[PDB]
Amino acid sequence: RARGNEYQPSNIKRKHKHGWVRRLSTPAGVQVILRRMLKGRKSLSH
Amino acid sequence: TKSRFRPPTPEPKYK
Amino acid sequence: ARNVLYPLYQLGGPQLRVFRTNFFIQLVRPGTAQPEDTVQFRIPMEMTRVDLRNYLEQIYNVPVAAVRTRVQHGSNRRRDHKNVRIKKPDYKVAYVQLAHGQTFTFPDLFPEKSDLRCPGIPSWFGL
Amino acid sequence: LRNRLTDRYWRVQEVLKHAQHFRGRKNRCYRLAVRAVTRAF
Amino acid sequence: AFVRLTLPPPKVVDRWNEKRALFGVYDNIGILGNFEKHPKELIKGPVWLRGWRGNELQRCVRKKKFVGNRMFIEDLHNLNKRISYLYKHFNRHGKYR
Amino acid sequence: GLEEFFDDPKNWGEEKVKSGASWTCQQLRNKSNEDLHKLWYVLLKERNMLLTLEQEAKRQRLPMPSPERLEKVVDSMDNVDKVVQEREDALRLLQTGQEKPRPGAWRRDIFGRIVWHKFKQWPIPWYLNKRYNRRRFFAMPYVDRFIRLRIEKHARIEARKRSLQKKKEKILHAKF
Amino acid sequence: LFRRQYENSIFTGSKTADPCCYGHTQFHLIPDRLKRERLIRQNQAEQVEAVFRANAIASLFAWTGAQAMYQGFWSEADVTRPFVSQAV
Amino acid sequence: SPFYRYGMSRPGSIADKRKNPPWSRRRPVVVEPISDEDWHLFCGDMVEILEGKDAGKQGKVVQVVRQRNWVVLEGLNTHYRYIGRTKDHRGTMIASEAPLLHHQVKLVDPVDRKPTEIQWRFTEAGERVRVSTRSGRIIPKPEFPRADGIVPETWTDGPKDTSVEDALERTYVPRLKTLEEDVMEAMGIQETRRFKKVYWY
Amino acid sequence: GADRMSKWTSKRGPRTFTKSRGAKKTGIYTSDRKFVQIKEMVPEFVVPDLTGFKLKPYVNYRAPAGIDTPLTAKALFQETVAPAIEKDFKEGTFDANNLEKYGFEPTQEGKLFQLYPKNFPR
RNA sequence: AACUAAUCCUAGCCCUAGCCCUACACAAAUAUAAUUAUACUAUUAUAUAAAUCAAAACAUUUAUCCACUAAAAGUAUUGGAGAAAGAAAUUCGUAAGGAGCUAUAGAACUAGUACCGCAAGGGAAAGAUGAAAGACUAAUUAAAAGUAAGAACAAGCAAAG
RNA sequence: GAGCUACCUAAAAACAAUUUUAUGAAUCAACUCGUCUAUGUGGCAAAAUAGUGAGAAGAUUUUUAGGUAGAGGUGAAAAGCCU
RNA sequence: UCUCCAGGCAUACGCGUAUAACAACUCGGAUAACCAUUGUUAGUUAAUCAGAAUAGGCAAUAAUCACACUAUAAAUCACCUAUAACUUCUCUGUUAACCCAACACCGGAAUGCCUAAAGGAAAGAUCCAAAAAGAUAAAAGGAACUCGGCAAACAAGAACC
Ligand SMILES: [Mg+2]
Ligand SMILES: [Mg+2]
Ligand SMILES: [Mg+2]
Ligand SMILES: [Mg+2]
Ligand SMILES: [Mg+2]
Ligand SMILES: [Mg+2]
Ligand SMILES: [Mg+2]
Ligand SMILES: [Mg+2]
Ligand SMILES: [Mg+2]
Ligand SMILES: [Mg+2]
Ligand SMILES: [Mg+2]
Ligand SMILES: [Mg+2]
Ligand SMILES: [Mg+2]
Ligand SMILES: [Mg+2]
Ligand SMILES: [Mg+2]
Ligand SMILES: [Mg+2]
Ligand SMILES: [Mg+2]
Ligand SMILES: [Mg+2]
Ligand SMILES: [Mg+2]
Ligand SMILES: [Mg+2]
Ligand SMILES: [Mg+2]
Ligand SMILES: [Mg+2]
Ligand SMILES: [Mg+2]
Ligand SMILES: [Mg+2]
Ligand SMILES: [Mg+2]
Ligand SMILES: [Mg+2]
Ligand SMILES: [Mg+2]
Ligand SMILES: [Mg+2]
Ligand SMILES: [Mg+2]
Ligand SMILES: [Mg+2]
Repeated sequence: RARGNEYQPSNIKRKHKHGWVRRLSTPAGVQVILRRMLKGRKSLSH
Repeated sequence: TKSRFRPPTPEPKYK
Repeated sequence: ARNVLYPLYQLGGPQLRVFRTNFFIQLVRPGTAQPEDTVQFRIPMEMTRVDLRNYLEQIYNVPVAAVRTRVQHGSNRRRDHKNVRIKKPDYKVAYVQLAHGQTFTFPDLFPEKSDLRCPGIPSWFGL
Repeated sequence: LRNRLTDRYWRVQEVLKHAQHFRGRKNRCYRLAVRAVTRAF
Repeated sequence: AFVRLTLPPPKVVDRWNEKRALFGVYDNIGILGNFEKHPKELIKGPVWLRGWRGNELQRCVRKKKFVGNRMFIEDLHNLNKRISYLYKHFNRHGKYR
Repeated sequence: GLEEFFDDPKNWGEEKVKSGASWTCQQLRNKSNEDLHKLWYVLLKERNMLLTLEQEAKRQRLPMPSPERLEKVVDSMDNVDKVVQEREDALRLLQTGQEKPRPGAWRRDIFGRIVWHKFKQWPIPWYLNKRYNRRRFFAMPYVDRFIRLRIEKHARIEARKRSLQKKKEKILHAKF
Repeated sequence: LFRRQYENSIFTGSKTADPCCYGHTQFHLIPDRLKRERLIRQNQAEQVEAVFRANAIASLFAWTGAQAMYQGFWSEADVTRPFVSQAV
Repeated sequence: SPFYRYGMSRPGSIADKRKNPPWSRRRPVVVEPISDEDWHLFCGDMVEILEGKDAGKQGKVVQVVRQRNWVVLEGLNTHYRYIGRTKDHRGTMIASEAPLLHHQVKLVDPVDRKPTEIQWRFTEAGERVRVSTRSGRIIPKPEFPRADGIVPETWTDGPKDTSVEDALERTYVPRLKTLEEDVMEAMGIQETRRFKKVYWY
Repeated sequence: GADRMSKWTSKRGPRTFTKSRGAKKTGIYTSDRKFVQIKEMVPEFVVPDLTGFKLKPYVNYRAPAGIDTPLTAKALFQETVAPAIEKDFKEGTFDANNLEKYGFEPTQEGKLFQLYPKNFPR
């Protein structure tokens, strides 16, 4: 069919997957935050 | 094919 | 009061008194058409409709029969010279219906109340 | 950019000054004039 | 090409300032001073290349030896990669064998 | 009443309004707490009126008469806040000696930084509170590498600033 | 007073097939929030009797209005015989 | 901001917003830093023009932009411009003063009209005063109207203004009671309940 | 495609997602989804009587301001408690145990307005 | 006889030297779907670095990656004894500057921003008057390609004699 | 990285009329799918449009949240899918 | 006012001021008028709509108009026993032509009710060329076309491998 519309926005899905609490759950996720703080990013997560 | 673009900056010129 | 700590209340606690208040409010002319009794206020976002009733009745000695409030979303669409969105501050609008048949309308502030024949030759010269 | 050629203007002029009487882009473009001039010489 | 439409400012050098006037003094401190100090000891520069010269690969390794333990993580990482690139160049490439 | 929000009816429609000087911090100190409590509400009503008037000017797209009045009132209210807080702060030091009014402690987050933690009011002790035992005030070894990098990043930034100031002195001495 | 879109219903308390279609009297109970003492504290003393008037006008018109539709009268065809109902 | 040029218009006016837009990146001005103690030029002081169009003409300082080390003298170093120009009318020609750097002017001996250099020195009372390098003398600070334009002595008490005596009145009584405890006693509020224990953490 | 830079507020998200704008709570939610307001949790503004008040928002320019001296604990002690102790010391009627006689509070517990931790707002 | 344009100098940067640190930012909020004033379900890094690459393949192996300068010494040793690797004993030592960059350069940086990706993440571009703009924003230039001023006139690598 | 897609768990929703009967049966919409031809081809479209076709009470379609992750996952096996 | 077309009003998920008036006429709409664009000012008002105390004891008997009728795939807190508390209105959502597709994209998008009472406009002015695309009509013949009855048809029937 016609591709390009994979993104089907849902705030509950978004926040669970890439949210603050989700990132802090695992050390591998906390190290994602730690690098982002090093670079200077405006937003560390969703 | 590839894809990249540039912004139309507001460019206020009133000096 | 805003940006201050409210003591935690447990059964049998004293009444909470705020002697000096951080909430400052402004009365605005209605955008739409409102009933004569209804009065509009812009108030700090941390103020409750209950506080406004107490706020007006005690500080201003105004009888209030009902209060209704809403939270207004400020625009975040305008971009500056660096293409950074500017956010218009969100504010709280309060609708206050006066009591005892009292009537109020916003006052109207600010009652405010050559020589064609000789073209282009300097007229200073007498010659 | 410690060292850059500040006199490349005159190097192009040497080739171009021998191409003014030509017709077309060869009289004004160095990539095209230079080839035209060598045959002329 | 394009060239400046105005002359740049004149550059004036004072050749009798204190640094230029006394340049070179004490270069013979050793032979004329009973060899108390070698002239190499008068050089002001990086600790790892005062009185020493070598090619970049040698220079890279020498910088590591003196201040390898006092370097920043990113700088040390780049130095290690710079050494490994030079090693394969000087020891595996080049016209002559 | 509601009329207090608007200014004196006569003053409406005048380009400029005369205003006295604002209250200084030293003068407020001489006043007793009774006056400070009373004075605050007097200023509060003044602030509301000017906020009411200034906002109305935007609707009419006309310049506010005597805009300087609001700054004087706001500065006066801040001075009253300063005096009262200073009086209370001194009393706390005498009776207790604690520097700050609210309890807090120096603690480390999971991101390897020292953060001043402000305490909150709770109805149960900390060891029985299951929301407190989700917050973490310690760091695992994996934050060790990132801790050093912040030291170096700040060290780089500090070094550049010192060098930059040195150049600016050179330009000044060359100029003069 | 807000707006929603749900089913419009003209119901007299019973379907059209019911033999009993007219009305005699209605009994309404004012909710606790609207009782006399609560209104006084809220400072809306005048509304002590206004609450009664609002319910009487609203409910009786709905009941009588629904009755007319059962007899077949609607907006264009005005009611020939007035419809009367009571409420307490 | 790093890119902000101070001009002649008072900051925050329409002129200063027009000259310095947020995107301005004009070449910085290099100004010889001058210590607060070092500066000796103040509004109202008569000074003499060392060099320029009006060199040797004494004038009165009327403005000091210390950010640019500028001193502006009334009616001197003055060029011409049109004020109030409109589409209908040309306007009124006026002569506008231009800023002068400090080193281009000198202060004047109070008694005698000469450009006497001065040095900062204390007095018996301890107040800092400017003293002439030669013919040592005390040049008083020149009284000048305030920028806001309000005149204290002629100011007349009006509504919303406290009387001078009332402001001077002192009624604070030092006591180990907070404002939260003084008001209740004065206002007669009585409360006998006490807050329950709270576990701060 | 979600905007990461805008603040997360209750206007956004589904119906279920809600949060406050910072308004202080004034009641309790009991079982069966019933709200029960508590009068004590509702702040009460203590407003003084302004009759006969001689202070207005603005001050006269003529009035001269004084020297700023931030109040310090030592200064307050000298004014209030020192004179009592000094006179008592001459009379000899002073002891360490009765510092409360001059106004000392051993513990803030039992005070309506606790100095630390503060139990009263501005 | 000019349009498009071009000219420009300081914003900052780079490498050293010296130097551990004691820049941990009112008040309020945030680990809940972060930045939502109070109880519910409580909270905790990792077993040996691999491979590319070299040995003209590849399979043991392959400097750095992974403890003071100089000398002993590329020596003794180690190694499909091949490519290659490589000591020690023992001697010696008191240790603010620029033949750097100047807006396609120097950092990616005016900014980790805009923009792009669900996310990890990737990642820009540009500015230029004067002492004074409370002097109607200067200048400066047959100057790039591109046009115009001024379409063309049998025949041809467009020129040369 | 499973908001696309393969699969699964949980909580749910849609199915008119007609004939059979008592159903992975029939005619045929909504709805799901994508046999054929034509146009399009930097297109409306990085897979569409116009017709024509298949299923349409079921191994049915759809909605919401969650789970399975690359030495792997899923697979009515096309080495098909996993932005 | 006339001519003609036939998915429309709400809800959820989503989006985040694109809503509305005024003023501008640089930019955006692939052109104009007008604004969806720029700037300023406004806006969405709920006890009913929507969202967010403790310890025990014990449940054989679907749904389908649930009666009849059968079947098989076997199918949605309450009520008690005791303890504790005895009179409350705060907070948040509410606008729009809107979302996923770089786009004012002939595409994708769930539920409720209804099918015009709601919602809309295929043609900027011209002109009648070839070629190309689509629709309709056909003297006689009736697959003689073609790899093949592909496409089309006033046909849409029958049998076979
Ligand atoms: Mg995509
Ligand atoms: Mg989907
Ligand atoms: Mg090999
Ligand atoms: Mg091979
Ligand atoms: Mg650069
Ligand atoms: Mg760059
Ligand atoms: Mg040209
Ligand atoms: Mg010829
Ligand atoms: Mg899912
Ligand atoms: Mg499958
Ligand atoms: Mg059916
Ligand atoms: Mg399919
Ligand atoms: Mg079929
Ligand atoms: Mg079939
Ligand atoms: Mg079927
Ligand atoms: Mg197969
Ligand atoms: Mg992919
Ligand atoms: Mg609009
Ligand atoms: Mg208009
Ligand atoms: Mg378009
Ligand atoms: Mg607009
Ligand atoms: Mg509401
Ligand atoms: Mg409800
Ligand atoms: Mg709506
Ligand atoms: Mg049309
Ligand atoms: Mg046409
Ligand atoms: Mg036909
Ligand atoms: Mg025919
Ligand atoms: Mg055939
Ligand atoms: Mg066919």
